[PDB]
Amino acid sequence: KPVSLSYRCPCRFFESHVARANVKHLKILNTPNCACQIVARLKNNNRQVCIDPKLKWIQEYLEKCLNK
Amino acid sequence: KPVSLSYRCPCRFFESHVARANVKHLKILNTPNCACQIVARLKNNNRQVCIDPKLKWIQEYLEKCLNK
Repeated sequence: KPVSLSYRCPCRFFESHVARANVKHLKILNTPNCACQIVARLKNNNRQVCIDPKLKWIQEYLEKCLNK
Repeated sequence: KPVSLSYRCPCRFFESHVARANVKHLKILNTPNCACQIVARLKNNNRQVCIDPKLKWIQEYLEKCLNK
């Protein structure tokens, strides 16, 4: 469900025990008026969870996108 | 379908005419030996395509995740 919506953000609460080693990939949702919505899909036994860009490893994930 | 690869990178060819207004969400694949793999799924009739993190608006998309 890719919900591009404003003010009410798809992720109000975020998963905070997320580990990049467990994250298979990240998903950044498009919200016209919300902060960067980031989803972490975790490997095999876990589910897909929504997390927050406050997470420092998240920023590094995207830092890898930046200038390589 | 995010393929699990390393060193060999999933996206060797990337969609180049991707627009932020057309992207519904971005998906960053976790590669420990590739510097960021980004997928854009475009709105309504469009499909899912892989793009490159070198894209300037992409970097800004993630800048919105950077300290906010």
